[PDB]
Amino acid sequence: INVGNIDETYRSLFQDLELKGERRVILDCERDKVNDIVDQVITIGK
Amino acid sequence: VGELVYGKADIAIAPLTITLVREEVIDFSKPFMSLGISIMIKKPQKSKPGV
Amino acid sequence: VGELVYGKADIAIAPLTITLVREEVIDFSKPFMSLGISIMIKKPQKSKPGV
Amino acid sequence: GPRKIGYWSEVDKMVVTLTSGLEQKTVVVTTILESPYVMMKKNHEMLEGNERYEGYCVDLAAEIAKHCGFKYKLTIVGDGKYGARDADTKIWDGMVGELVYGKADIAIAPLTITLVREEVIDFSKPFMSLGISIMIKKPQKSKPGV
Amino acid sequence: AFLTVERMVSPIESAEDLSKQTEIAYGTLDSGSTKEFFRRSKIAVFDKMWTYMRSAEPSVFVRTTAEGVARVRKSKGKYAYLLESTMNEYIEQRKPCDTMKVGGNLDSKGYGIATPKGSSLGTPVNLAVLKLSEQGVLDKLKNKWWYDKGECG
Amino acid sequence: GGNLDSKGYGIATPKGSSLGTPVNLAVLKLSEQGVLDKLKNKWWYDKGECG
Amino acid sequence: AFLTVERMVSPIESAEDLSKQTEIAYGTLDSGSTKEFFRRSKIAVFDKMWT
Amino acid sequence: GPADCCRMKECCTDRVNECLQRYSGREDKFVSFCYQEATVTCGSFNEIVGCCYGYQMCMIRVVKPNSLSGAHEACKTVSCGNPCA
Amino acid sequence: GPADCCRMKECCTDRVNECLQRYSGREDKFVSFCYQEATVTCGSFNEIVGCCYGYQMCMIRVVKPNSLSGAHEACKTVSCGNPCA
Ligand SMILES: CC(C)S(=O)(=O)NC[C@H](C)c1ccc(-c2ccc([C@@H](C)CNS(=O)(=O)C(C)C)cc2)cc1
Ligand SMILES: N[C@@H](Cn1cc(F)c(=O)[nH]c1=O)C(=O)O
Ligand SMILES: N[C@@H](Cn1cc(F)c(=O)[nH]c1=O)C(=O)O
Ligand SMILES: N[C@@H](Cn1cc(F)c(=O)[nH]c1=O)C(=O)O
Repeated sequence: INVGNIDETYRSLFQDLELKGERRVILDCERDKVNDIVDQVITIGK
Repeated sequence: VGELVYGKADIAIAPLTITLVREEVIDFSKPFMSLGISIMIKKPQKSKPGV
Repeated sequence: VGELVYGKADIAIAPLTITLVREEVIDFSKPFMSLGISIMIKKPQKSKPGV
Repeated sequence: GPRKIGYWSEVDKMVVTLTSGLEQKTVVVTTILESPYVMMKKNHEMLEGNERYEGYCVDLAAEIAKHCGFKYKLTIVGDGKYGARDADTKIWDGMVGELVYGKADIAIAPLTITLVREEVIDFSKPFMSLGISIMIKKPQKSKPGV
Repeated sequence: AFLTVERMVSPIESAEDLSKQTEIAYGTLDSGSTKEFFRRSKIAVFDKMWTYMRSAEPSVFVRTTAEGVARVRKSKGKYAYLLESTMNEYIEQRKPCDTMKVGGNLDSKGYGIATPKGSSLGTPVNLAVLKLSEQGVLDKLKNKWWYDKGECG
Repeated sequence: GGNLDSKGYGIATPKGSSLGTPVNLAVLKLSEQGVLDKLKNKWWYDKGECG
Repeated sequence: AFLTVERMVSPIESAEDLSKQTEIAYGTLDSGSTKEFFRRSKIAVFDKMWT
Repeated sequence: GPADCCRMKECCTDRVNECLQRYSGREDKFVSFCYQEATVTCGSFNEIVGCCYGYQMCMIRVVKPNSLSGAHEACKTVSCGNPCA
Repeated sequence: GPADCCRMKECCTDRVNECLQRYSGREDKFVSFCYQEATVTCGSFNEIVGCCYGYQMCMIRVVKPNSLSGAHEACKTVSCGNPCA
C-alpha cells in the first residue's frame, strides 16, 4: 500500500487488516511519514 | 399419451398403465410400480354372529 | 449375460432377473413374470400327538 | 534434449539399451492382552503381524488409524501392566511407561483414565464407560417354598 | 396368568453390606486402577474394605482377571471379586455362565486412548473417538465383542 | 427402556484458552475424590421425594 | 386374559418400537444437542424418527 | 443444484487456509475450528465428516505456529478419503 | 489406502472416454456400458451410483454417433452429483 499518496483511508486499511487479522505491518517511509502513520495508529488505537 | 405423441409435453410421469397399444406410439421405461384389476366392495358389518 | 455381452448368443430366454447392473450392459424386454426375494423354512409338523 | 533409449537390429527387433526416501512413519501401538479387547486368533501361530490379534481394541485401533491416516503396528506391552509409578524409583511401568519413555507412539487398550496418568500423558475423550463392580457366583435357583 | 408370566427378581448384595460381613472374602487385581482406587480412597466404606484386603491372609488379590474369576468359581460363592464393569459384563455373558454382576457400580469412569504429551496424534485421535461415538461405531463394536455372540441365553 | 446414545456433560472453554488444562485436571481430581458423585446425590436422590 | 394383560403392561421398551408406531406422538427440545444429534445422525432408527 | 465432490474439495481446502490466516501464530490450535468453517461454508455430503476429512487430519497433524503456508501447501493435495461415512 | 473422490472423478471420466473410443458409431448406445467399466476400474463409493453419475448422465444425454470427442470434452466438467446416494 503506497501511503505517500493520500486520514480516513488509514482507518479503512487498518479496519480491513483487523478483520483479516493481519497484525504484522512493515513501515517503509520517511521519518516524518513514520511519525504521521504512528500518530494515526495511536489515535484510532491500532 | 396424446400430449406425448403430438409433442405437447417432453415426458409423462403418472400412473400410466403400460399397454402394447401405447408401446408402439411411445416409449415406456421399465415399470416403476405393480398393480392389477381388482374388485372394491363396501366393508361388511364388523365381527361375526354365530353358534 | 456373459454369453450376451461376448456374443455367444443372439438372445436369452430364461428366468433372468432384471437388475440395473445388467440393464447397463444389455437390453431387457418388459418383464414377463413378477417376483422378489422370499423366505423358505421347513413347514412345522402338525404331528407329536398323544396321551 | 534427444537421447537414445535403445536400438533395432535386423533380427532382434526392439532392444531397450541402458535406462527410497520420502515415506511415512510406522506408528507403534501398545496394548495389553485382555479379552475381549486384544485376543490371539485360533490360528495365530500360522499368521504374522497384526493379523495375529483380534478384539475390540484391535478394531478400534484399525478405525482410529484409518481416520487419522497412519500405518499402525500392534505391539503388546513388555511387562504386561497398564501403568503405575513406583513410589521409590518414580519410574513408570506398563503402557503408560512405554508412552512416557517413548517405547510406543500411542496406546489403544482398556486404559483407565486416572489423574495420576493424566498428568504425565494425554488421554482422549473416553471411548468406553465403566466402573468398579462386584462379581459373585450365580446363586442356586432354590425353591418357591411353602 | 401369573404362571404364564414368570420372570425373576434381581438379587442385590450392595457394597457397604459387603464391608460389614466377614463371611464372603473379596479382593482385586494385583496392580490396577481398581486396587489403587481402594488404596488411595479417603471414603469410609472403601477405606474399611482396603484395610481388610490389605491385611487379609492368604492374599485375596489376583495376578490376572481370568485368575480372579476362576477363583470366584471354585470358591463355592464364598469369594467375591471386585473388578472393572466391562470385564465383569463380558465374563457374565460367556459360558459356563456361573458368574454374575451384583449391585451397582462403586465409581463412574471411562477408558481412553493415551498418547505422549504434545504428540501430533492427540487431537486427531480425540476427534476420531468423538466421531466414532456419534456414529455408533463404539456402541456397535461393544455389541460385536460383548452381547451379539453372547453365550448365556 | 435404555438410552439412545452414551455421552457426557463437560466444562467448556474457548479454543486455546489457558484454563483448559487446569480445569480438566480439576474435574479429574473431583472425580477421583468422589465429589462429583456426592454432588449429584445432593442435587438428585438425597432429597428425593418419590423414594 | 385380564391378569394376563397385567403383564402385557409394557408395550414400549426400546426406541425402534416407538419409531414404528404413529399412534404415540413424540419429539425433543427445539434447540439442543439432542435434536442436532437426531438431525446429523445417519443411523437407521434415528433417521426414521428424525424424518 | 449440482454438487461436485471435487469443487467442494477445492473450496474446502481454500476456505480452511483462508480461515487459518486470521489466527496466525495460533493456527495449530485453530485447525479444527477453521475446518468446521470450511465444512459449513462449502457444504458437505455428510455433516459429521465435513468437506474434506483427510485434509483436516493431515493439517491438524502438521500445522505449527507460523508454519501455515507450507502446511497447507503440503496438505491440500492429500486424498479426502470417504465423504459418506 | 485412502481413496479420493476427486481423483476418482478424473479417473472415471478418463476411463469412460478411453472405453468409448473402442466403440465407434455406436458410442451413444455403449456409453452406459463404458461407464460401468470406469466404475469397476476406478472404483466407487456406492456400486450403484458409480464413479461419477452426473458425468454418465450428461454423456448418455449428449453422445451421438462419432460425436464422442466433443461430448466427452463437454461432459467432464459437469458436477458428479453424489457418490453416496
Ligand atoms: C463424548 C463421547 C466421546 S464420550 O461420552 O466421552 N465417550 C463415549 C463412551 C460411551 C462414554 C460415555 C460416557 C462416559 C463417562 C464416564 C464417566 C463420566 C463421569 C461420571 C466421570 N468422567 S470421567 O471422564 O470418566 C473422569 C475420569 C473425569 C462421564 C462420562 C465414558 C465413555
Ligand atoms: N391407468 C390407466 C387408466 N386407469 C386409471 C384408473 F384409476 C383405473 O381405475 N383404471 C384405469 O384403467 C391407464 O393407463 O389408462
Ligand atoms: N434369476 C436370478 C438368479 N437367481 C435365481 C434363483 F433361483 C434365486 O433364488 N436367486 C437368484 O439370484 C438372476 O437372474 O440372476
Ligand atoms: N484397566 C485398568 C486396570 N484394571 C483392569 C481390570 F480388568 C480390573 O479389573 N481392574 C483394573 O484396575 C487400568 O487401566 O489401570
